[PDB]
Amino acid sequence: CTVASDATGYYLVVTLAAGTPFVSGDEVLIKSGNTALVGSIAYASGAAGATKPIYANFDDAILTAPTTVLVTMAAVTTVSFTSKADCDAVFVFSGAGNTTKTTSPIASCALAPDGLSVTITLSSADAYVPGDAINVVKDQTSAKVGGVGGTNLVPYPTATTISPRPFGAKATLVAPTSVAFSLPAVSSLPAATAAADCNAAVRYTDVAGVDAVNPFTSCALTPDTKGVVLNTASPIYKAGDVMNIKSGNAAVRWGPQASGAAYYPAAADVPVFATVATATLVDPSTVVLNLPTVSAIPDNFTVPDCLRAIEFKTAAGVTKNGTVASCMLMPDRLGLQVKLLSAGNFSAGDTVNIKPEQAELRSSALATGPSYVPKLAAQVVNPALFANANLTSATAITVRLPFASALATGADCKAVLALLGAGGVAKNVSSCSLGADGVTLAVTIPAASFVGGDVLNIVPGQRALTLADGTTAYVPSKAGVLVTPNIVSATLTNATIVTVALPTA
Amino acid sequence: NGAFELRAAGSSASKSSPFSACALASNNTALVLTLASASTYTAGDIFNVKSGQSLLQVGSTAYVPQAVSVLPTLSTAILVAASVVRVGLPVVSSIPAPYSADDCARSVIIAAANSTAAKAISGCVLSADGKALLVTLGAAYAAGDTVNVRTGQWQLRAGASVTLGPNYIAASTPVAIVPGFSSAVLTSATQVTVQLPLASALPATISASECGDAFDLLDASGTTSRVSPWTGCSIGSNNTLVLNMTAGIYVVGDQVTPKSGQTKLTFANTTAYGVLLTPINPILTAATTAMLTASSTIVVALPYAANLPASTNNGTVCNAAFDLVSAAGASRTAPFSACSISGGTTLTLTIASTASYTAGDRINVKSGNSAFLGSLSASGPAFVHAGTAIVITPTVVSTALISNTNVFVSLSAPTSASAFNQSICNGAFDVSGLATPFTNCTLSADGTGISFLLASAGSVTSGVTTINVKSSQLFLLAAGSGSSDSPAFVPRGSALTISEAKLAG
Repeated sequence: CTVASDATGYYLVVTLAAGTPFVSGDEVLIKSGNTALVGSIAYASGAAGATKPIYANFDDAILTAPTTVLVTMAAVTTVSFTSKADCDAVFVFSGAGNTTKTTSPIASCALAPDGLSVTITLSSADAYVPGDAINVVKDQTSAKVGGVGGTNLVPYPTATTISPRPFGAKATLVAPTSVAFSLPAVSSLPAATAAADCNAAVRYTDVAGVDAVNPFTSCALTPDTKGVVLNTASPIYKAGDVMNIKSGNAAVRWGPQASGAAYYPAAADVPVFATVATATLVDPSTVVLNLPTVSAIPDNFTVPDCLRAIEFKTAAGVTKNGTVASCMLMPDRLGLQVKLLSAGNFSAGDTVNIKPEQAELRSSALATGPSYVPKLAAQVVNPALFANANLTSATAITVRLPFASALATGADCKAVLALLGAGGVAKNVSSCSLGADGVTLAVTIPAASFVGGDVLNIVPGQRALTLADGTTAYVPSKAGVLVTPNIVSATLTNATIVTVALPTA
Repeated sequence: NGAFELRAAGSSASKSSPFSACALASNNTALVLTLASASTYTAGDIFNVKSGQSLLQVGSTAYVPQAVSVLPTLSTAILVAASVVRVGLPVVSSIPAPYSADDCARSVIIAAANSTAAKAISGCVLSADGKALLVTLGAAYAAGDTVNVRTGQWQLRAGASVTLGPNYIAASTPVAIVPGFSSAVLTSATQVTVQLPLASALPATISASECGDAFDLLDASGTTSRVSPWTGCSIGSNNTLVLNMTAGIYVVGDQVTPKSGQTKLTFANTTAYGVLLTPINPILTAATTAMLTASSTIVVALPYAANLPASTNNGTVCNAAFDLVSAAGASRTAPFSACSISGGTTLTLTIASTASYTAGDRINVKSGNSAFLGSLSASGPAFVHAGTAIVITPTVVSTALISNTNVFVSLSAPTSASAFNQSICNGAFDVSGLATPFTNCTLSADGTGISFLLASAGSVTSGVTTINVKSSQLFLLAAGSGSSDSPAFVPRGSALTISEAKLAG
């Protein structure tokens, strides 16, 4: 046994063996011969003050639902609940910091058949303010431990917080190395978060059922602040993974950091599911769905079956009907190529996502791997840079992007455009600009750095180049462009021989 | 269990004692692991062998751990209707929402006897509980037709949702199709009719002891079967089978089925139907009695137990289950606006204001009944009956002593015909103080009351005497248009006490 201290004083935390629970009417007395428990020195024994009868409190209190609180009891209880008056007779609510609420939040109570848990339903979901507690009232004569003739419950020197679970928790896979995990309300984390706090809060497991141990380097907050995002250095995902909050949570909380309550672990573990992370339109009639794992398609993939597993949709949100000509799964098993009827079935900004409850696209196998699942927000169709790029001059290249586009002002060109030579060796760029027509883009390469044969591409992680809507951004292409030569002019040299200004060797 | 195991996806511990009797078969190649009689599978179960075992030996080596995933297969197949096939499944299953007749033809084959060619199908739909699948045959049934699951089929997955579970695969031996019971209806106290999409054969010189040896009788849950056999079993018109039962050998909710592997009958002398547990739909047998207790209400004494939604019903519920059939056979509209069952054996209805009663009516269960169940349970075998209806018989309602020299009685229906003669004065009523209490009697204008002159003034003792209708009397008959619709009056449940009508003060 161990001693812990708080405002009310110093307490002894004694334990019973799992085979002998507590019974009403028992008493605790200091045993003759004690030597371990000391104040200044050891405890005497045999005085009338050493013996004290034991009286009951409640085991726990949890928020199982948006308006449901389950209070487990330290023994089988004989209570009669019939009306809101009875609930207020036994249970008194309160707030964080010992403060007092003006009105009661309770509506009705209900005792379990076995007398070991009482549900508590609130009037509304706005009544449970974060950090609220529960307790028993001074000399309440209703609840009993030991039948009608037993001994009542008693107030406890301190109020007991209500621990919220993440009901409705679904864990999905956004990238090869990142996972989301949503929560039932506005949550929070400590300001100075480190990997120790991250891995103390969440848990990861593989198909076999063995603990993964410390994968999470960092974690953060969702834009709607209703979930946590967890990242890893390298991909580990498999089919059959699960996730949950651990049993020592002290970081993820309901409401303000300084006053909230840390989440409990969910009742059931939440298997991980793959989605669409990016949609790179690689050519005017072909859309490649970037994938975060090894994927498997129907043994034969027809137009009807592929149309059970996508949703093309205009910027405003109107589904488009005639798109699919065929769908073929890629060699690397990390992409899906859906060919189009014509170059027109894609307009600027259009978006893609998975259709729910489909059985075609799955994780590593068409038999047992879970299928993909829809994304909370549909995915944007990034246009890869594959349009014509014709060398206008030894220092300036021209790119005829096919769609209406706008470009950031004052952005550093080094984070937008790049040039690739033989072997993938990148080369520096000096400046860059966008024309008034909204399509033509000029790249100011360093003088003489380009040699006939090199291909232009787009810097990974760029965010300066975007379509007209200003929210869709370009991305690199597999081969860029085999930039072609354009002659400048020829000069009046002499009457029979003329020299032509060929741009490059 | 000390060498093998069966673990769920993500389970940190193996299932405890899952194997009841492990065995070997074939050329020492078929490890037939007998499970519990009521075991349970879990989606994507994993088999393996514990580390360092020695029970199963091979050469001088021993099997070392390597885990596999279990996959399901079919369990049974019946022909329920002329063109419907009820394939059983071992665990819950599902098909992907829109599911054409092409997909079913893609993932199941029915081939002729000693053949491997396909037979077409019109369509398929899952069952309500999901453990069965129903197939519409596109051609006539011939004994020997077999069904199997097509290799490479993936749309049929165990588990409640398709996006998580294995896929059925072909069994080495296709599941032979045999027919079975379509339905069955109670026809009397000691009979039942059964419907088959077949022909059939009789056991020549039948014997009493053999009918039971073929078929069986089941209790509510389908666990226990009744002991004694029944008296007969034969064949009838519309490809039917008759099972005349022993007296009192029925219990509410009981099912009926042939026994596993029976060969007492053979369609086309070459194939017989297998086991299927079949409810029995009860009806208002000849034990049901009806009475018109008042000019606006009825009472019916249910022979068995029943139940209705809630306990008060609005008008449409009673209308949708019950009928007021004229004495001619036609059906009247909205006779009832409120009915109820009290005690699960007494049914009281109430003719609505817009409705009214006519002599010779009858109460019969509605065709297409869907709310009046033949069990005390909310889910049970409903009544379905369109044959003989119950008579309904009126009685007296109220009685009062007009003066010390007159008695008065009121009726629940008119008798305004001219048939009234003096014999009704002393023949249709009984007073328990005199054999012939009256001397004269006269009707009212509307036929809803009679005034009797007594034999001796004051012989009625107000508050004590009792007046009630004689049993099996034939003098007083309802006001019908003919002999077919003039039911005779009958006694009340409790005799009425005559109270003098006078100014109290």
